[PDB]
Amino acid sequence: GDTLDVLLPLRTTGEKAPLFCVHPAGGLSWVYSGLMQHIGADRPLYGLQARGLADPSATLPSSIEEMAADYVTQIRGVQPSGPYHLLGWSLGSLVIHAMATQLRAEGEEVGLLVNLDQYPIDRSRPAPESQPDQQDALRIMLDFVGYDMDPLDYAMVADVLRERQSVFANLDETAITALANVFANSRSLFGSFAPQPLDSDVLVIVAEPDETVPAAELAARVEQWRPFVTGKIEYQTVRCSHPHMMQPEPAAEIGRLIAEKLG
Amino acid sequence: GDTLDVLLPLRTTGEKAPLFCVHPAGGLSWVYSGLMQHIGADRPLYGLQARGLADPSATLPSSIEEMAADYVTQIRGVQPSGPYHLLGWSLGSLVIHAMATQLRAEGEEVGLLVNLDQYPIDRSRPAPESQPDQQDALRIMLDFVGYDMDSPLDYAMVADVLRERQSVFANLDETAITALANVFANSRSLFGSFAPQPLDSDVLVIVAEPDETVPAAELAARVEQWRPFVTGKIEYQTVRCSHPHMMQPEPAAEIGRLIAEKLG
Repeated sequence: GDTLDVLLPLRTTGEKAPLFCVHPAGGLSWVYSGLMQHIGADRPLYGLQARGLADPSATLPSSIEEMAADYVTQIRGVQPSGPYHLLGWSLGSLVIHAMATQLRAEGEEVGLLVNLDQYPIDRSRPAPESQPDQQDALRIMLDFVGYDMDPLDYAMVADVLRERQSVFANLDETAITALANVFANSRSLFGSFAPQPLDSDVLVIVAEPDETVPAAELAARVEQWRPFVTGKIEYQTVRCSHPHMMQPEPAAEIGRLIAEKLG
Repeated sequence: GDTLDVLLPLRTTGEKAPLFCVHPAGGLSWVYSGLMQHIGADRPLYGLQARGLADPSATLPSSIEEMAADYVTQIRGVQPSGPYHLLGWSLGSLVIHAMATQLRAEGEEVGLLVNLDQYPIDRSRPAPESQPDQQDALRIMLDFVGYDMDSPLDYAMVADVLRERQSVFANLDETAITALANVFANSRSLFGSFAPQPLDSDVLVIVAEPDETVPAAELAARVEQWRPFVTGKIEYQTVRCSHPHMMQPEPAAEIGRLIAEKLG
């Protein structure tokens, strides 16, 4: 049906400007359903998922700029003007940056931008730790259905998803392979994205499970975005690993922080 | 067992210098078994496969240079000196280029370099067509077992065909399928970051052009895209198949015979 469509309507009712959330490298935005309980219950929530999932024969975007233009089209279809509130995680963070710059060049107003623990890429020497990991994409998918974490493979995750959530019943080997395809493409887009300066404030959520890390280190990690952000760079830390940021407690903290900044 | 190891001994016997073949983006070098019949029966043939297949817990290389250094270690274990004959396909071509430059920086002699239809990447805007495609990696694997292509591929279907046709892929499980996807995603992230260095060697480029109406000058210019990175002779030869089908029987026969011709 509509489980894998590019624009994913997680909640359409609400009079305020929607929050648009862009997928991690895995391509699925069902994970941001963990936010609905905690953002204002009058805020619509839309997901943006990767081309190539609903239609495995679709031409995948070859740059983050092209992916961002596609998604800007989609979100302008839902919200004609007003402040655009974007949220990203991993690849989505890069995508929303591009979206935000494009929206600005169009004279549109950009509201809240929430970056879940993604930092700029050294294009001459891409650090593995700055890039998506396949096991992390599978962990994100397993968190989506509350799998108790205590080497993953696609078939096991698909079986948990089809068991667990009824709307993944018709998730077949075609869709599993399309997920792998989208992940590979998304990984090939990190090394070639050059973000442009953005005249807006950004909120960066830092995933730091180690509480022995000094606050200055979190702030310095966050200031890697300074060459591309001309506004305030605000940050907040959750005590979990990068893939676990939509588990119940970090999702609650992120959602409540978002609600208070949109209020 | 030993099906997925980094160094794959396809033929170890022979007095002549081996041919070392580096995997396409899919990570598997079994496909180059299509060459054994046609390269001299005195030539050893070794495959180089991706880290992360035999051990899904291995640290994957983060650059083509690091992958190439790993593989140079492996091939020096088989051949202590002499001319190093390298063959690559898709990602492997980039890898062998790096290997050759490293080998020449170490004062080692590089012999034949065979590039199967890979061209340099514009790192500021990587063209999709010059990059690996997942369906093409699956087609390469299906060609390996002679599947007939006049029939959207998926990993599970390919794994079942592989298990059914060649039983050294028996007990190829979901762990291994996942590891193949992982390897493919990583290899795809290695394009666009790799800056090839000038290589003072001759290279042979095999062009995959199924369209006979393409003029010969276009094939030659396509090949001369390698000129900034090759200071020697750039020779080329065309096979009448698409990129993923270059190890089917007729292109494999042409490539193997040409290689024997150049090594003889």
